[PDB]
Amino acid sequence: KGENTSLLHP
Amino acid sequence: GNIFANLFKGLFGKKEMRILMVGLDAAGKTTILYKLKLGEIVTTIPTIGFNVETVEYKNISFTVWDVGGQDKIRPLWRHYFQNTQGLIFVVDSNDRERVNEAREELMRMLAEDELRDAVLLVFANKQDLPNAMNAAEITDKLGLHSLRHRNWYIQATCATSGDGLYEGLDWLSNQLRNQK
Amino acid sequence: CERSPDMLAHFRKLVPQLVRILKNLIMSGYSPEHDVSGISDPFLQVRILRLLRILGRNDDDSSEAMNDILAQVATNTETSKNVGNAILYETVLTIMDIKSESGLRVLAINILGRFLLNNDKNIRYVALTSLLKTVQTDHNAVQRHRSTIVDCLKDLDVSIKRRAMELSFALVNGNNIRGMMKELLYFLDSCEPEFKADCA
Amino acid sequence: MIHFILLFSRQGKLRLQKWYITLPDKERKKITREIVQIILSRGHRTSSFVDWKELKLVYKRYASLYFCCAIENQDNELLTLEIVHRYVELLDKYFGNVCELDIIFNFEKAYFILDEFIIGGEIQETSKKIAVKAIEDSDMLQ
Ligand SMILES: Nc1nc2c(ncn2[C@@H]2O[C@H](COP(=O)(O)OP(=O)(O)OP(=O)(O)O)[C@@H](O)[C@H]2O)c(=O)[nH]1
Ligand SMILES: [Mg+2]
Repeated sequence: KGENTSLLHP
Repeated sequence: GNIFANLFKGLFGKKEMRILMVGLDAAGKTTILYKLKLGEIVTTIPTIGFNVETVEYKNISFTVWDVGGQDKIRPLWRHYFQNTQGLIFVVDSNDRERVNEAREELMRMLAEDELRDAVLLVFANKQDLPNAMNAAEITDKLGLHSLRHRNWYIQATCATSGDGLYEGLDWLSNQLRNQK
Repeated sequence: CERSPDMLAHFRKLVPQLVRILKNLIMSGYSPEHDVSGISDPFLQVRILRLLRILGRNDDDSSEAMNDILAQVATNTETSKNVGNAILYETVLTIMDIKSESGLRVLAINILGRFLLNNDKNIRYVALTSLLKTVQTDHNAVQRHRSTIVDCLKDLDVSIKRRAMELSFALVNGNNIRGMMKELLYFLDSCEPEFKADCA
Repeated sequence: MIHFILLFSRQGKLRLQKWYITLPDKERKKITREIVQIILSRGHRTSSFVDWKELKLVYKRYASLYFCCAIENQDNELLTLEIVHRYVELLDKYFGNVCELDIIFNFEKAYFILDEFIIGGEIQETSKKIAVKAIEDSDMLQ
């Protein structure tokens, strides 16, 4: 996928 | 778990609060602490070490730890910063030469990561002579308005008269205590 | 001020006010709002630096008034984060573009040299851009980075390589032209297809 | 000021687009395609800075969807990266765990946040809490 991941991971 | 005992204690007053006594030497810090605790202007010897006392007002025991403004005691203010919740800075509006030193000491104290949760408590000491500045000129000179993330309040208090100490204590209680 | 120069004199009277505002902002290094990566009001600091660089660029009074602020910012700012590096680069650019003191120019040159050795691609590009902008100004001081400029041509970054080539082209003088001719020919012979025409 | 800011995914799909310069639709599409090709044809050690068409084409994506900016050669390069990071943080705070799927569904919200943050390519809200509070108040109006 790779879309549900947070843009900054915070 | 049950918090019935805590609620019962808080119903009649349980919060105490804290306070600190810092500033330049001969800035009325000891006199301010004596007025807060006792209520009289008593002459004392220079604070070579530190003064420990407690003041109870509005059902809150705001203990004040006097710290001298001496060179040998200026770097010792970090020792009293541990286990301290409040800090009151006494400015010397009648000492123009020492005003810069007091501002630098306040900036150094406020520029420490350990002393971050303590709100600024600027007291305009020596507010009894015409040379003393107002509640805004002293703050502007000390840059109290630029202390971001710090609740700094400028109050003018005269050691001889004692006026403004109640207002400063109420402001400190409001800043610390956020209850009805 | 940038649109027309008639308001430069009128807008130059507020130089002390801008200097005082910048000093107050620098003094308040901590703030819940606008404080990102340890820099409080980075946008405000960048705007102040840009105004100082563009204000009094051809006058001594404007540069002298902001000289102390520039000196304090060049030493009271940490470039560990991206905001600090950007602020330092903006201060260096303002000092170079204004009639600053010899010490300010030396500090800007040292900062540019230090940022040139940084392994970050963005930092290297910023250093190359600063060196290219400060080509005519402090040209003698830019000659100390001839080795860095030559090495930047062989860098694995297209932007970095272009910046290094531009710096080498702008640093060619009447004495290093003969020496730099061989380097330019070698770069053109072994350059990228999009840079071979530019190199020629 | 920022000439145009567009958020494009790794596969080339564009999740956001905001150009501050009036350009033809065909010309704008060609420029966007060229920017996507340059970003899609650039490595991770290129410094995230490209001088395309005399514009500081700064590409810096913290996730699969990347972001691109186009500013004139009159300001520091780190300022654009700082502004992009601040905008990303503000969007994440406004939404909460912002992902690629949420960006597509919240395209109107993202556009409103971008408009309330930067207008005309220039910074309009230096603070991060004031802009968030204003966006929340505008959303609560209905
Ligand atoms: N007489 C008088 N003294 C004042 C007044 N306001 C501030 N002071 C100062 O308060 C000081 C009282 O001395 P201390 O009890 O030792 O308190 P301090 O100012 O913190 O001095 P140190 O404890 O040595 O740091 C005097 O030396 C004055 O300089 C005032 O209105 N009248
Ligand atoms: Mg004392």
